[PDB]
Amino acid sequence: IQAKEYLENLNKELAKRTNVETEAAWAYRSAITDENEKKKNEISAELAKFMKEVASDTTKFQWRSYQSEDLKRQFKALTKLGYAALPEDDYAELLDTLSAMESNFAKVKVCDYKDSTKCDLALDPEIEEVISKSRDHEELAYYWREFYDKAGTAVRSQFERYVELNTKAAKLNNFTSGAEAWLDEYEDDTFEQQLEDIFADIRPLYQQIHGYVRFRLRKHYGDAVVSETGPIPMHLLGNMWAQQWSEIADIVSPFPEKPLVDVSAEMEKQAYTPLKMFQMGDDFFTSMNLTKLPQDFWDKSIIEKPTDGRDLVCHASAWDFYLIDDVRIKQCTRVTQDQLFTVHHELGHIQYFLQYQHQPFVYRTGANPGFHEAVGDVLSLSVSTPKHLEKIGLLKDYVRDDEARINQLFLTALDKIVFLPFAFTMDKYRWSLFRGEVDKANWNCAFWKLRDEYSGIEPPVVRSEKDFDAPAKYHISADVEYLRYLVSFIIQFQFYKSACIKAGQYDPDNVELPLDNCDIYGSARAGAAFHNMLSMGASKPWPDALEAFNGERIMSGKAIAEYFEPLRVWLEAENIKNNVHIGWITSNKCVSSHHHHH
Ligand SMILES: [Zn+2]
Repeated sequence: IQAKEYLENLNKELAKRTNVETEAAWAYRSAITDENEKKKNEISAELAKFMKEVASDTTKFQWRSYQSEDLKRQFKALTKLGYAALPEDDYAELLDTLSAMESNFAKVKVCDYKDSTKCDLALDPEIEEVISKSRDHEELAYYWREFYDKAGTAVRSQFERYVELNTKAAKLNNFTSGAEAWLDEYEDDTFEQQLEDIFADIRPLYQQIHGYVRFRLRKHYGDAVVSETGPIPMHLLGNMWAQQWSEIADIVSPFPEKPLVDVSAEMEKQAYTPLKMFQMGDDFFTSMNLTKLPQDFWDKSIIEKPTDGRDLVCHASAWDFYLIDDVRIKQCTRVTQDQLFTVHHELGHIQYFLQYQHQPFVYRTGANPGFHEAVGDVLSLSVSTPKHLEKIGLLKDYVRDDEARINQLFLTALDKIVFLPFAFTMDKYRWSLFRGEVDKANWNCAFWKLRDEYSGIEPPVVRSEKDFDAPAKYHISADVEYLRYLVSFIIQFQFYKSACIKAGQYDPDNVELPLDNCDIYGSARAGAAFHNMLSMGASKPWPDALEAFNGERIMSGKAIAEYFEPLRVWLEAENIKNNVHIGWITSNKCVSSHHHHH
């Protein structure tokens, strides 16, 4: 009484149809006009009805008792509607309040702190450039206050209706709330606890970095600016969301006299262009016997920020068009070291799309959202090593010293370790909303006390419940689950650890092969494992995807630690030599107003 024939035909129709939706989403995010927005939401609306209409057809085929579970896996998968279980009126209203946040974020503009006439700097070039190169706390605060008021506050209404709808659509699909809805993606009833245990294990490591980073800032910026024992005024951390601090390694690194790998300047002097960066990114993959970027990629991709007065979404991303070889990336690439890692990250997504094209539509996605983010990140870890950067000439003369080693792990610490708690709070925050755990009157402080609790970070200026900051973060505004990044930073080190071993680069004993200096570039057995894994495409629960890569079947934090071990035992000692304060007392940055004028 097969249903295989039905699923085959179905996926082909879903694929054919999601292609049309993707083209509008893409046209829109490349040129933000009302027409494209309307069409975009229009495709999503037609599809939503087709889904409902297919949700009721499966009543026919009673899969909840079938034989082969590959087929029965597909049914549980497609029957699971998302925001489509939502009645027609709400759905269009969701597409809308959602559209309102997304466009609001992308259209933000502020005026130079030094020219109230310009008012045309965006978050991509200008503003993010300032928060990363400026060492004027007053100016940095300026850009923080201006961006948060526009990208966050301006959209509390949309955001509120979203949470209410997001929750409604959750219960219509039998989930307790959107919170458990996202977690279903990891297919493991104890995933939140697994993720709580690992954070608990690295937390001590996080504060040996935190307190230290707080020891230099207060030394650099001054007592009055950065206090001891108090949470670090974000905005001095070089990142608008302080999710990553590497941008301030020129005033925070362990050994300023020794080298600080910052290949940005060399790329620039060497006539580097986004295209070249993409080609380099493409070689790394082919070098591992992995799939090369198809011809549609170089034709249909946007690797440079448009030069017309257009408004677009330029938060780097990778698109699967659901055909054969139609993969493209949209990025406002700039020639800097961070962008080079981002390029690879994105390519990571592209490798994944290519690796699993042949899979039934329902499986043309990652094994749990985490794997999708990690792929490219494993490669970026290699192009970040003095080893590989020397091999491509982006690092002239460099001596591994010993303390030059401390300036590399620590860097990767202001990126890979610092993030873990940030990424956790993002969803931990949206979860507590999805789950009616927080009252509307406490929505903005629930966010900061949570940024305080886990990261020891606070706004540069006082904020109150009148403001609404969570939306200043792209993923909050664009409705993108975030737990994916946190698992990705955990499991990407497991992938990387094994990949380097499957290659002759890492041996727990051989001291001439430290796990923080293996390149895996041009490694066939490494790509081959990446093939057994990526080719599966959500065809099996994530434990098997992992197993196919290295035989292990459990998510763990043994990787990161084993990587940053030489660094960890450098802080507990250095932080005692400079007599550095660990931990912080609660914040006073959230309140409910106060004025000095009648
Ligand atoms: Zn990504």
